[PDB]
Amino acid sequence: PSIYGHDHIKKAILLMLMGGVEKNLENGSHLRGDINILMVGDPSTAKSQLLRFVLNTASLAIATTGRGSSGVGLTAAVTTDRETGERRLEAGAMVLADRGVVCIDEFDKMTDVDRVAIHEVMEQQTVTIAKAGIHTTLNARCSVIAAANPVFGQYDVNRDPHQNIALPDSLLSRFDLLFVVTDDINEIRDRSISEHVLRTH
Amino acid sequence: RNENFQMSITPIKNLLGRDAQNFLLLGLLNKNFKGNWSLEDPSGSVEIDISQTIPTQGHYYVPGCMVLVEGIYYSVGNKFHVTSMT
DNA sequence: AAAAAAAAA
Ligand SMILES: Nc1ncnc2c1ncn2[C@@H]1O[C@H](COP(=O)(O)OP(=O)(O)OP(=O)(O)O)[C@@H](O)[C@H]1O
Ligand SMILES: [Mg+2]
Repeated sequence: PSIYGHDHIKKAILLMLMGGVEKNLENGSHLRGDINILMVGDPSTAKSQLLRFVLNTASLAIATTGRGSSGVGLTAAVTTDRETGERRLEAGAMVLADRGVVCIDEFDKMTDVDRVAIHEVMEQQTVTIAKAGIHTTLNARCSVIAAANPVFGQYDVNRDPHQNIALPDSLLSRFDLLFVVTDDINEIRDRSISEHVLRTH
Repeated sequence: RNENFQMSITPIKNLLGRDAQNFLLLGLLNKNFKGNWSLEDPSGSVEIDISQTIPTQGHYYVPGCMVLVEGIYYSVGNKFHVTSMT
């Protein structure tokens, strides 16, 4: 209730938290069931705050930052147990969020290499680890929500949408909903938002 | 301290974000550098529209005199359309 | 096995 406007964003979040059912067929294999939402906008438009709210209000969620993560360590790791003396896989960040939601910030600032590690998950919702003699497929049926800044400091409404977004189209086609937000300067809205923010403090 | 006034006045600077609403305000009456009629307040200053003003008779409305101004703000420009002055 | 700093391509 402390965020002004963005009503359609709130409706989209509500529909995403309780998305559709998954489908399995004896011949059609598997069909994806949930919704992923990506938002892009110029700075200081209350995206990270909404992300924190979604973290707080969800049944299960994991917070992730683009810069402070490694794709190989995001899915699984190899660690040797001190007691048994053998090496066993340790669950990564996204595997822990099975049947949950993952929020990633600074997505456009996240390394290109690790991006493919995300795309695999967006392909079949399953990660395959084949390293050091372990061959296993781990289920990860989570939904991902991310917010990214345009290539420039501010959004250019006169340019190609592909030009403003640094991410390749291959992964952008996966997201069901794409939202672009801008802080258009208007004195009426400025006064309303100023009154609201002062009321909150 | 007047008995009647306990409606409340509004500072000039608080007129920026609202329009199509009546207001009451007072301040110094004078001419701007451009040559129009303006009201001054410690908060700020606005312009005056006189074309439909009915003044309270019995006074010498002279520049430099405090006047109570009632009218409707318009954010299309900066014109405060005064409906009465006393 | 996995993260982090350095010089050369
Ligand atoms: N509609 C709004 N309602 C309430 N607060 C808002 C609104 N828009 C912006 N803010 C405020 O703007 C500030 C910026 O917050 P935040 O950094 O999370 O925003 P952002 O749009 O995600 O920015 P960035 O691109 O830097 O991550 C916050 O303190 C937030 O309260
Ligand atoms: Mg932010």
